[PDB]
Amino acid sequence: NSVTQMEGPVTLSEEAFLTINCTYTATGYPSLFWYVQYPGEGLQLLLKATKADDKGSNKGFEATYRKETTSFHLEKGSVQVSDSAVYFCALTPSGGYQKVTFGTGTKLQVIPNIQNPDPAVYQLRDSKSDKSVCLFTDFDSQTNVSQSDSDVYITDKCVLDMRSMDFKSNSAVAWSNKSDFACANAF
Amino acid sequence: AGVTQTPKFRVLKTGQSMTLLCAQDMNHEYMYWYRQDPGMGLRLIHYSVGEGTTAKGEVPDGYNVSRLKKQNFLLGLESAAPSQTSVYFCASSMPGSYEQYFGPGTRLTVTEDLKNVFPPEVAVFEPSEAEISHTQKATLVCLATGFYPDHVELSWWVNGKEVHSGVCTDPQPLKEQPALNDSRYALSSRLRVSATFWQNPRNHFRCQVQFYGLSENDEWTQDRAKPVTQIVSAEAWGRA
Repeated sequence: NSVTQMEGPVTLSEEAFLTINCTYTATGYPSLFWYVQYPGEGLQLLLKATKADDKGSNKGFEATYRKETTSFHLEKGSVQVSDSAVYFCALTPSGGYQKVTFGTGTKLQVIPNIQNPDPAVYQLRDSKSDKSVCLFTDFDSQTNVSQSDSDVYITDKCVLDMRSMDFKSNSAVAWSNKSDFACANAF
Repeated sequence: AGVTQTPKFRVLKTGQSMTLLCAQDMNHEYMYWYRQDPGMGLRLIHYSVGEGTTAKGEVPDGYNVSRLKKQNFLLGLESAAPSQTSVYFCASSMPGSYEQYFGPGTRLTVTEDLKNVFPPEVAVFEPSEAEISHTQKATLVCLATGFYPDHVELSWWVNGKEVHSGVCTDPQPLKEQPALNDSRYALSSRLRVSATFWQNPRNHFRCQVQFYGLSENDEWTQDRAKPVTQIVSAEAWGRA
């Protein structure tokens, strides 16, 4: 028994259509599953299909057990930023009396649609202090934050959701110990 | 849920022994132990089909298991090696819904010397006046640095309550010395609130970094304090 699913990270924009391909090779008539792994958590059953032509659905996702093409492709009509996780296609013989065969897992990154992008670089002073940091914020999701030398540290982008205002933003942080360190050049 | 793992984090010196415990009260006959590594997916170490029985998974070498009782499945490391640095997940299922239920994971780091273990330094950076005036929003930044191993949990606390909305933490800590072996780590987090909420001198903001370090039964023969499991915090009052 084997499970082969789509490799490499998948990046989609908010509300885009998602398709994660999964094909299997099985001895008889196995039970098929999708597991989801949210960042910093364990796996949890997303959905399943016990028999051919059965359709599992949960959290707006669906997968059809196609016996004709030995496949269990995952699909979602409108992805959300909260859908960012690792998805695992899996199979086990009927009854659950045997071990599960997992696919390698597909990392899904859902990037927000920034309505009014206004890239800005700000300097932040320490509350206790003479330490400072740079914040790159409010840029669109197609902006690639460039990596740093070992004296200047730059994080990757991260998505923040200010629900209180139905607002999402991207940000990255830069900091250094060098005396000649300006925010204007950091990013 | 319902599957528990003990400990949740562990740092070990190379050649040292340890036992990972996994417990379950769902009267599930089957229990499993997996390890997760970048680009390697989820790989089965060992599994058990019942009390008393254990069988080999895909990567059983360097590990031993025991199923003394139906509720518990133990994973042993006789002589820890740096290749065993991983996230370990336990699972259980009941055949006869027979899907696997997973635990939260155990982060294990194998280091050459326990002298390398360091708690984080934590600082909070107040919002920019330029951001506030232009956007009517205020971003606070929390920076945790010089910690080893990368076994931290960063959280924001506003008026003594743990905040999740308007927060974002780096998915991975960065290496302070990319070239070096036992490099220490740095992690940042951001909290964004309205400018009026930040400008209230009655609003209290605190960044908390829960560090997982040495256990009480760990030998410590060093100049500084023992890097035990602790909470390192930095705070700021809202400024008008």
